[PDB]
Amino acid sequence: AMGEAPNQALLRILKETEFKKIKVLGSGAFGTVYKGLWIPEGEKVKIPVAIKELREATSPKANKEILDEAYVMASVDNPHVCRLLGICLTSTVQLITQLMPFGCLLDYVREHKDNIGSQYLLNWCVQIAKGMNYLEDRRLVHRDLAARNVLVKTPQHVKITDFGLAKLLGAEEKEYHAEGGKVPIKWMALESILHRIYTHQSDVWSYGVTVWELMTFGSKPYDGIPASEISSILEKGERLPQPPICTIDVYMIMVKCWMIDADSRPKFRELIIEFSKMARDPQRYLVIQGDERMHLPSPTDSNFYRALMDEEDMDDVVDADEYLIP
Ligand SMILES: C[C@@H](Nc1ncnc2ccc(-c3cnc(Cl)c(NS(C)(=O)=O)c3)cc12)c1ccccc1
Ligand SMILES: [Cl-]
Repeated sequence: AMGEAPNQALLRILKETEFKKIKVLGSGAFGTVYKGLWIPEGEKVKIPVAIKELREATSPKANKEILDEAYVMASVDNPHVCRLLGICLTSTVQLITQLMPFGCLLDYVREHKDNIGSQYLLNWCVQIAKGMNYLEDRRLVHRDLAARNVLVKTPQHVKITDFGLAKLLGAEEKEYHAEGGKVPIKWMALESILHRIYTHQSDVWSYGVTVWELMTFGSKPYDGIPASEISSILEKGERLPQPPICTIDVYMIMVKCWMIDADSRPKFRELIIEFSKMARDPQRYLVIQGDERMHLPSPTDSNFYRALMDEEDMDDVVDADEYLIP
């Protein structure tokens, strides 16, 4: 190739009849997300899936956007990023992915804030940095990293999702340059707000905000502040406050993610190293009341699988990460 390398990802087209036990997880204006089982024909496996569709097929912009999302999700393969299993070409286009049964990490940290210890928080920071370093290696800028877009496979294992705003940087390209559209201002780097510049280092800013969401057990960044004021606040040099549990070691890493010079911010590879060091002595880096005694569900637990799956299905249930095709 003269430009970037050829994208040889396989897009699997999935028959509607391979999907069973469809139940709504959530809805909005644009569309609906369901849980279900995918039973590829004659394989003897049942795969828990999330299924996303648009409500209607009457917005060229929306149809193009969901197929752009499918293109990005089909093109990724890393343990800390969610991959597309395939698409179903019903009246609506439907995107199919591995079910993450504990939901998004934002709601998880809110719902379980009294049972989340320092080891879980630092390990999640490592895992998100690994996922984002992989996306950087693939020249993807995510543009919507937030705790709402990190999903929980198990309490021990999280993955980045929601590639609806993601963009591929060309071979020698350094910055994406957008125009218009809905934007999550409270996670954006200042250069993204001012000048629509997006880079891996603008995702590092959003990672800093994501870590702040986790460390405050899912607090809203800049709560009560209107979106239109955020650029002015940031230009004055204001930033999100130090979370109560954070040592200066942890908070300084967040503050470095929010520096004006994007190239002075940490790289994702460095964030992996620093959070990994801290995860080896987590109580030196986060101060949580009662931390020593805390525990969360593990795949070893009796009703771990039974909580999700019906017992009628469980003999042939396979997690999609173990369902591998050539
Ligand atoms: C975007 C992404 N979403 C998922 N991918 C995988 N597993 C999911 C599992 C659950 C959920 C989930 C969805 N809505 C709500 Cl309201 C909740 N509730 S909670 C627990 O409070 O967060 C969980 C989403 C999932 C996807 C990409 C492509 C296709 C299909 C879904
Ligand atoms: Cl919220």
